Amino acid sequence: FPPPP
Amino acid sequence: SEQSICQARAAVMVYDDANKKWVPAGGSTGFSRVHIYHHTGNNTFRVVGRKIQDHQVVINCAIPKGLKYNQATQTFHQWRDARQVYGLNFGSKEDANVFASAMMHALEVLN
Repeated sequence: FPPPP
Repeated sequence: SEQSICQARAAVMVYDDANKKWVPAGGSTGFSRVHIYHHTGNNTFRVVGRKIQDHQVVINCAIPKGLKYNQATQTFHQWRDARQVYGLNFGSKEDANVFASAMMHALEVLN
């Protein structure tokens, strides 16, 4: 998954 | 028909792969009231979110069996499908925890 905001 | 099993407040986001940034779902910035709906007859689930202010639908995605729900942080959760990565930036830790609980309940039914 991509990193959070 | 459609039964809501959870109601949480969160800003729905989608990941912009190219710019490596998260962007507001539906291009409408702000929080949404996000529900997990259980279609009793079909025994399927979906996440639906509408902006709290103008009620615009920003997300309407199915929750497939085997879905991997990631709780990146205490207030940001995400999941994906073949086309995009969805993210929920909850208004509070309480909103996040309850939504996570409902998701696990839906997955227990699906898995």
